[PDB]
Amino acid sequence: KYTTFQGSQNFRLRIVLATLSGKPIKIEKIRSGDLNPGLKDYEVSFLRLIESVTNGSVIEISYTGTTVIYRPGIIVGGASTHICPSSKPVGYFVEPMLYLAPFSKKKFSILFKGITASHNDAGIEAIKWGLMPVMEKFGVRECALHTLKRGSPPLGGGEVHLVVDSLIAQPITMHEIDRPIISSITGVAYSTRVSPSLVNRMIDGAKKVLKNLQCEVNITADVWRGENSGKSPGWGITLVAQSKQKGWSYFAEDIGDAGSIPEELGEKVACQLLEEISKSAAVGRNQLPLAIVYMVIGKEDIGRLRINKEQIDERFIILLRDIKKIFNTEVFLKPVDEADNEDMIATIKGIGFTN
Amino acid sequence: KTEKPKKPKGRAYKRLLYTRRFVNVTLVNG
Amino acid sequence: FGGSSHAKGIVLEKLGIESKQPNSAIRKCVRVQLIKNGKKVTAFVPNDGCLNFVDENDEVLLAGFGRKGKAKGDIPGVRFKVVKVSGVSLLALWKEKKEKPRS
Amino acid sequence: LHVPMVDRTPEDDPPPFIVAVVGPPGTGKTTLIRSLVRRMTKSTLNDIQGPITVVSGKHRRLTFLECPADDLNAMIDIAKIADLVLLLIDGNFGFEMETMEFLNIAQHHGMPRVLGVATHLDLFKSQSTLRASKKRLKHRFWTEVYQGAKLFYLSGVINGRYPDREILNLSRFISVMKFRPLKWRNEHPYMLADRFTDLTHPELIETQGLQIDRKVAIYGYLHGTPLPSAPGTRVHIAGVGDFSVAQIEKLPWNIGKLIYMDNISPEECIRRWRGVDLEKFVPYFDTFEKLAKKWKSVDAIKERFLSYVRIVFEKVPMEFVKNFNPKFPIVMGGLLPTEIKFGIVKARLRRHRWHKKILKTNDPLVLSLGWRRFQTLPIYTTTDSRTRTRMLKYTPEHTYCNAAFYGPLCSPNTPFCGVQIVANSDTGNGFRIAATGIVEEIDVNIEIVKKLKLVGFPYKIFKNTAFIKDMFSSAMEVARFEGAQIKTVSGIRGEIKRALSKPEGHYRAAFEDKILMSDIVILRSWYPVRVKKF
RNA sequence: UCCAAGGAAGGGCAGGCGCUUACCCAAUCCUAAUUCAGGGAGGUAGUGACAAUAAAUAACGAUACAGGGCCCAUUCGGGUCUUGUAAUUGGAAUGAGUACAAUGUAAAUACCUUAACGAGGAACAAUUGGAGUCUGGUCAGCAGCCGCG
Repeated sequence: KYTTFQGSQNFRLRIVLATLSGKPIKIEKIRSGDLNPGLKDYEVSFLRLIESVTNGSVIEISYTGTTVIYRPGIIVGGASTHICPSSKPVGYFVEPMLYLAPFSKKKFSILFKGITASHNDAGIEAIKWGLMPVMEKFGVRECALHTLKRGSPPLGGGEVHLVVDSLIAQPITMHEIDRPIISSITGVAYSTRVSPSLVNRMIDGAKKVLKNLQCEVNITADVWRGENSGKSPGWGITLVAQSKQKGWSYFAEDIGDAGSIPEELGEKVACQLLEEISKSAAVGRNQLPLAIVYMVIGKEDIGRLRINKEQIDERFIILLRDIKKIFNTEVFLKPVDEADNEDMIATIKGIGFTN
Repeated sequence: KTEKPKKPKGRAYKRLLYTRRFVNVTLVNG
Repeated sequence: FGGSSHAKGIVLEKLGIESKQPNSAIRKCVRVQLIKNGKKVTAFVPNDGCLNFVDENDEVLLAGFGRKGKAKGDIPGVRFKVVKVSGVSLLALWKEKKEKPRS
Repeated sequence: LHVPMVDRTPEDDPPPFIVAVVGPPGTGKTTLIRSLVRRMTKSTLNDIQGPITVVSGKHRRLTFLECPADDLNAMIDIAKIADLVLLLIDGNFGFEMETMEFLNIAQHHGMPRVLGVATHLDLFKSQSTLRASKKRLKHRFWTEVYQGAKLFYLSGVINGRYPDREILNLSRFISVMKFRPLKWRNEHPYMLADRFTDLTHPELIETQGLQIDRKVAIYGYLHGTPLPSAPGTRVHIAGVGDFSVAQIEKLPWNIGKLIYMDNISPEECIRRWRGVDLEKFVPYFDTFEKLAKKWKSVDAIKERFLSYVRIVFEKVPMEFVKNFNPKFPIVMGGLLPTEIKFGIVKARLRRHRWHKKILKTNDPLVLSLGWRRFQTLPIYTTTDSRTRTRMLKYTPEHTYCNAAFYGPLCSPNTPFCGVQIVANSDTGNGFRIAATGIVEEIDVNIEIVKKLKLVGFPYKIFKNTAFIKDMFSSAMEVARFEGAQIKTVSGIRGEIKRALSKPEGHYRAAFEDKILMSDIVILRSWYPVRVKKF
């Protein structure tokens, strides 16, 4: 109620961190100057999802929608099913619920219906391959995303079953101070309602670019045909660079729309992937808030994450400012002793049960 | 802990047993 | 066992073992990791319940059953029994003759 | 293992060691304190200003605490923070059913190292029979309560008491033997007060009144996990209430600074440091011509493959100024997240040893949870089939309940002590111990069920063609429950057919046998009554 | 090690844990400025289930009610009836412990003795076990009818 925020900037993040913090917040003036003021459809529906997975929480919405009061409750969850609107895909809703996943008294078994792809939110295999082994690095033993059906834009028609089994009280402390060696590159190339050849043309679009390196590239052809392929046609491609010693990863995904080229799509995802390799020290910018948040809410000890100078953007700065506004926990960076790269080390006092 | 035994201690328990033994003995031999 | 008589250990969790006499009343089992060896050994607590006393995550003292292995009956393959939590000897907590420490 | 590890490292000589002298009011506790400090400072200081800082050199400084034996609160408050129990006993205790219940409090909340001290066994005993009585106490306490403590016997040399080798044995056991770690104590910041000053923002009509609270500066040393890390945190004052702190004082080109400087835009952080929203998860990249032509060659990642405090308060209100006193010791705690909340808590209980009553659900009970003492109505319930089908009226020797009540919530499942309150003139202990248990789990919005009983007594029954002679008087009731399933305590269910326009108890029903003539034919599952909130 | 800054000083020691130590020269002898007194010479108390030692927790009377009482073959059945429940109830006998005195006398502590007390079961408060086809309570899971743990 007293911790005040502005606009729709970081809406889901402040609801999630407000829930884990147990501190009531008040985000005001959301889209006051826009044409359709207040919350959108997906924001209201997401607040209904938070009302579903929690008990004792009270959310007040102003009649103009510009002012939102959030008092959280305890974390319960359970087995249910949510409908996603057409304005945002399912991965927009699978994105925040991974944060609250081990911290419940009952397992998260919620089925999801909605669109399974976009160009701005998270896809399926991005969450399955790029987030879930990384939360397995933080001490989660069993987590799984079960796609029953896929949905292409605009109509969608996908069902994904989200189940999280392992329940911990705080994350273990992480010490990642050295830049890992990537083992191999894999990926998924899927499609709905279309040819079994355009998948192979997307994988041609990957094989033109990733042929010069000395790691193996092994990408799976995934064609869905039938009722499992939803109502609309489409095709998507996702790439993951994996390191098998500690099991690190990087990913980049994109889908192809009507009239687009599959080979240029594959080259685009390949070049964004190598670009994400260059910009990195340990995790990707897509994996960055997961690691930062998981190191914040761990037990009371010092943890270290090796980050690169490219990964510090405005999103990271506003991220740590919001951590100081919510938990008041502060991270301090020390320059590494190497001169080959320009990395620096994140030092985190974990919160434990600090008030 | 139970309040069940009331039965005597030491010497008095051996006297009663002997008397009972003799009574039992009279029957079977006689 | 490693040949000795006892082993001191740590509760991880509390299972469920039931009975038929007098009716369906729960007889339970507990899960204890060995301190000295790391092997994970189950045990049984012979009494009316007494699951209530012990806790999750505390220090127990395991003990043999006395048959050279050879689980007693319809409890499935459980070979060891519990004597002391926190050094204060469950049977003494059973009557009322002690009160348990803080942990 | 790490909870003991956080405690010992900052602890050194200005953090004292906690020692309490607990005992009956009649015996010379104060004399033992004076002769004890007679060893520390040179030979002659026999004046009590307790609590005071006892500078016992640069190796280990200590602080000593006594509390009277009639105070109900601080007897509890001293028990959880201690590191050494020093008990003074008389030649007249041991089956005194009303003076020695605090032993159970120190038993349950965390026992430190304990001591028996016998002093009045010389004015009372004169013969060789004191040796068997001392060994009899060794059979009772403390050798039976803990194996590994020493029962001391000292001469009765009241005021005029010795400085000689016996308090070199006492200061041997004090000086040498250290403390065992207490688990839930060392996860909290907690501090004893030493000095106490009252700052009133000098005299005005907005300085004194009916409602005026002033700036209290309090002074002490730290214990446990560190409290000074941030201003404006929370705290508990024992006996008074929970508060926040206003201001705490402590007396024992760089991007990492520019990010926390919130007068700077983040593009000026990037701009100064060298040279848009998380609702888009997929990160920013440049154009396909720039990433494609830039990434025609892949050589750039070829290595990428194989102490003292001065604490400020705006509290407490004016009525506690009129409760000012010599410092009968006051301790500060620290509350945590998921414990500042309220909620319904489910906790396992049992009945207490050396207690002589039973506990109905309507008598409120005084509960000690961590640092907080709260009066709450303890509504009990039991399951009988791994699901609840009843509640109970008072917790017996027969069964041992699952108690539920509403107050502050406590997630980490702390041990749980329950005192029945008495007045200052009822027993000889300020409380008497009702029950003890553990917080089992936290659960808001739960609903107890009590199954009542509508009564029908059978007399002459057959299976299919079944009436009850005496069970009801309204026909429309049976018209509403004709779609239901009735019972008997024997266990052969029935299903009512039709009311048949006889509201006299007689009406036709169903049973899957013929219910017998020493049975009781009933109906189940009644109104799920609420929880008393207090 | 101390320092007033000139200088002055002790020899790295015992003792304890890890497996709380006091009193007295009354005797023996030694010394004595010695028929005085002294002795870190000497003598006298603290410490106790791995063990182990004796024996207390009751003894003797009396009456009215009452008997399908006990043993062997788990059996089918047979042999032998001397039995207990009631304060019905009464007098005996004692020391565990309470206490002057004296002996002991290193001054002296304990020990060898002792007048004075002191029982009808709440007593003056033994136990660790073991079985038992015994008595009780709302539990898979349900019908055409009767149940099971």
